[PDB]
Amino acid sequence: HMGDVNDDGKVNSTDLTLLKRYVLKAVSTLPSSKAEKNADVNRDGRVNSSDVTILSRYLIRVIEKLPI
Amino acid sequence: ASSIELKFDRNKGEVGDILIGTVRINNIKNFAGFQVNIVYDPKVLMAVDPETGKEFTSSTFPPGRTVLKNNAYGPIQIADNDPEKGILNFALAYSYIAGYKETGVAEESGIIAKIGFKILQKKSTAVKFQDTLSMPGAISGTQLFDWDGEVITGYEVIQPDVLSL
Amino acid sequence: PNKLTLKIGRAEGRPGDTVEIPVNLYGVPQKGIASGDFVVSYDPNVLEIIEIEPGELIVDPNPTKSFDTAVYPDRKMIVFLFAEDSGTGAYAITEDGVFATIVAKVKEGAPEGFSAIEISEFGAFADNDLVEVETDLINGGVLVTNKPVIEGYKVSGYILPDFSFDATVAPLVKAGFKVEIVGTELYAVTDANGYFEITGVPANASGYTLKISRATYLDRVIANVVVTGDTSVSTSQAPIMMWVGDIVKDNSINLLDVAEVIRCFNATKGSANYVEELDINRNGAINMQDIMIVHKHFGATSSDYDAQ
Ligand SMILES: [Ca+2]
Ligand SMILES: [Ca+2]
Ligand SMILES: [Ca+2]
Ligand SMILES: [Ca+2]
Repeated sequence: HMGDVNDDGKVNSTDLTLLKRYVLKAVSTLPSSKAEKNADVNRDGRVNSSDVTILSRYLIRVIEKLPI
Repeated sequence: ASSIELKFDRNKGEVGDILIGTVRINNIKNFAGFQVNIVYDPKVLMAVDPETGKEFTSSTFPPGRTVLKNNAYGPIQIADNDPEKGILNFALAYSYIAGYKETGVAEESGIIAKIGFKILQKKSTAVKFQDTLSMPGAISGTQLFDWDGEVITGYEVIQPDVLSL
Repeated sequence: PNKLTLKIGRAEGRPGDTVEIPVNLYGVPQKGIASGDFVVSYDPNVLEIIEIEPGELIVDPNPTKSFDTAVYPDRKMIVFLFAEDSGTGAYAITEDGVFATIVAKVKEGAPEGFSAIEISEFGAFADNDLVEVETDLINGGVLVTNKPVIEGYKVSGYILPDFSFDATVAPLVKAGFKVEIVGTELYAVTDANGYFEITGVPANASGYTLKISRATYLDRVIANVVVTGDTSVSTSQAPIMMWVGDIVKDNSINLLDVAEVIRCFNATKGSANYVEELDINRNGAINMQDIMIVHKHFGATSSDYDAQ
């Protein structure tokens, strides 16, 4: 489920905030193995401020489909 | 009754004689002013102060009156004659008509003017009160006022009889 | 209740007007709100969204970093996103209040009526531990009225020249009194019925002062006109009287004044000596009857009027 950063079966503002905190390393860990995968929204291997921007823009619906 | 009247003293006379027209008001209620317009034939008559025989000019104001002489109310005189065309036109009024009214006693009957007409010819001639463009709404060249500053109506205008030979 | 509540406000304007609809957060927990998202729907045929200002509730020194919106008029929607951007919980919402202000123009051809702005989709709100928080939703919208809203109150009344005149001429003698509110730049001029109305008068319960003025007229001062809403100073059957005859403006009616009329004595409409304002009663000539009008208030000064 591309984007479900906290793995609760929804993609919402809660994911984006957790992600911001993860990328900062202000929370040490995402809740699961799938989570980490969900977090990499541009399927580019790394999880960082780009995912954050992408997720941010998908939530605003400026981007139609995620995985890109 | 209630009227403004122009009477003459003599029915006839000789070239160089001075006929005395008298203008008077009878029972005008709360009378405080007036303006009149008299006409005559200048080729037959000459408007003339009946006491000095001097010819009337544009600004000559007729003497004689026995009303509106109470200086506590500020009388004013205005003459606008045109003797070259046989027109006499003059006015008189109290200024402070209030103080006048404030006292109750109205001046309702008396003489307002005395005009001399110096005979210039033995022709038969008339002198009339008469309407003028200068006095719209006036009654036959006459407008009378009360101590409210309002024009007065419903009085008779009594013209003098024709002057013969 | 004491639970979290998202509320679209309400507003009203005429078509063409710009209006602000607030969006409120009520019931914000001690722990703080760190994130929310939702869609709001509206009628683009009635409202045109100008922009969405982030609320006072958004406390990031650069609120746009934490708060975002996308307007989609063809989809008839506005998406709202809030994700506290500090990444340390420092910019969590911690008070009840305004979360965002929708700024909209009511389109010029909009129908009268109430246009709904409704929360149409909902994502989540979550506290500063990132635990989602049950939320209650309340719609709102804009009331499109054709009622004209005002700069305030209407001061009005009737003025009458104190002297006789022919009906046919009343239109002239009755129009042209300027009533002005002293100390301000507000005035009005009477119409052919002697009626004036000053509009847009700021409330003042201390009272204003009115100054009525017109060429040839004795200026009049009405004091202590308290305004607590629309005010009528006088009525047609009982107008404010104006005295004529202050021809040489000095606030006294006297010889100097009468003198001016006499200088034009017996002149008629078209005559050279003629001067309309001196034909006091507009009967076509200047004569003793005009002067007699003036004599009505011979000796008078402004102070001579009544205070009421
Ligand atoms: Ca989620
Ligand atoms: Ca990435
Ligand atoms: Ca004056
Ligand atoms: Ca007149």
